[PDB]
Amino acid sequence: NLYFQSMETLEAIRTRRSVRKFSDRPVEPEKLRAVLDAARLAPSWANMQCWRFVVVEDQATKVQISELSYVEAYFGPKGYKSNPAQKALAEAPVVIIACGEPPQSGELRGQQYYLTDVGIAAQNLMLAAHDLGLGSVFVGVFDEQQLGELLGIPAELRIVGLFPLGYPLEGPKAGPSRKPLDEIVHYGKYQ
Amino acid sequence: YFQSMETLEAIRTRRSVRKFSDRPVEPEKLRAVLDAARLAPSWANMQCWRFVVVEDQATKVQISELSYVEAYFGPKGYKSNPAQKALAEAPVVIIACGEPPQSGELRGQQYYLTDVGIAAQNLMLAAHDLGLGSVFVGVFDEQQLGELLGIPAELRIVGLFPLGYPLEGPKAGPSRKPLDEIVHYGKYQA
Ligand SMILES: Cc1cc2nc3c(=O)[nH]c(=O)nc-3n(C[C@H](O)[C@H](O)[C@H](O)COP(=O)(O)O)c2cc1C
Ligand SMILES: Cc1cc2nc3c(=O)[nH]c(=O)nc-3n(C[C@H](O)[C@H](O)[C@H](O)COP(=O)(O)O)c2cc1C
Repeated sequence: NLYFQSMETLEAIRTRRSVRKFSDRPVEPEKLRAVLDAARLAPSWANMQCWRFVVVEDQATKVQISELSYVEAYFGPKGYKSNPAQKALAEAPVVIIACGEPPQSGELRGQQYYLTDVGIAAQNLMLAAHDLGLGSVFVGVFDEQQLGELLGIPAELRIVGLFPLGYPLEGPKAGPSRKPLDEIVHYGKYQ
Repeated sequence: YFQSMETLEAIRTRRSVRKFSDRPVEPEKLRAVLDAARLAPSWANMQCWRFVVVEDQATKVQISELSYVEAYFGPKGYKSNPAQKALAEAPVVIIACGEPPQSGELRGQQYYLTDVGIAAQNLMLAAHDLGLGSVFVGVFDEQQLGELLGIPAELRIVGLFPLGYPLEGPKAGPSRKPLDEIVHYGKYQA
């Protein structure tokens, strides 16, 4: 169809969900290019565009990636005792590996803005995917050392997120909650 | 009231806006911009971001004055801060903060920065969609800004966002690298 699932911007922002169950239906090359181009058009620190995307479609490689995305029992990061998106990395027809080059973005106040820049691009990627009737999910749980070795990624590049990309197998699950605007927004100075 | 846009078109045409009129921002539009940010995905849905909304003129002027680039050892890519005046000019400044321990801290990476980036992009896309302009400002004296606004030191300030109606018609943005420069297909050989 290419255009049937098109949405108004605010509607796409509202209805976008993390998708973790994918059909094996292939992703049209046109849609993949559009999703990646959306990432390309993100703003970045001084327009340095420090993001780099490795796009994997090979089945054997995707299984190997999925096997590097388990949580180490009891040594998991905050909030993931397991990785609900682990199977998605094998099952989705495409996996986009989003990387950043740290010295190619702001490094001040002990903050490394390549992480911010990749976040911005990732959100363009995920909104564009959703706009085109695809699903995706940001995967932050992965063994970076082993994944870098598997993929042969240049040493200077830091891996930030993995993105399964494909057609959702099922309809929109009523996702997790959000905090009320009153909890996350404060008006004026604070005393 | 806004000229609605298809998602991909908003993504493509959103620009950093640094020149603003004094036209008031409808409270409904401000709410919608903040709601867009609220709806962003985050590490384990932790929603570590916090936003401070400043409208007071004197306070915005003071924020602007803390957003200079230092003479030497200034941040990479900014020999000056083209958005500095926008902070005083815009009707609204949104200060985006995050809590480092409320997001991923692993591999020496602090995902609060990623989470705030994701939310900021929702904010900027929604603003543009609604006929407003914004720009992500990363240059600021954090200690002084936190003191000015009463942000507890345990919250880190990540970005400042002037928000208002663009003074001028849409401008051409700077370049982007061609897609082949930022995308590689398949694993690497050797
Ligand atoms: C993390 C981050 C920090 C930024 N900091 C500043 C800043 O301090 N001053 C400024 O004028 N622009 C800033 N920008 C805006 C970029 O310069 C702008 O996004 C880039 O040149 C691309 O232009 P566009 O947004 O019009 O596409 C920042 C953007 C990002 C993503
Ligand atoms: C930086 C980041 C890392 C994430 N990592 C994972 C992950 O490793 N595994 C997973 O299943 N989901 C992951 N997610 C998805 C979040 O769990 C999800 O965005 C959140 O629960 C909100 O749900 P929604 O995206 O459907 O609105 C991640 C999201 C972000 C922003």
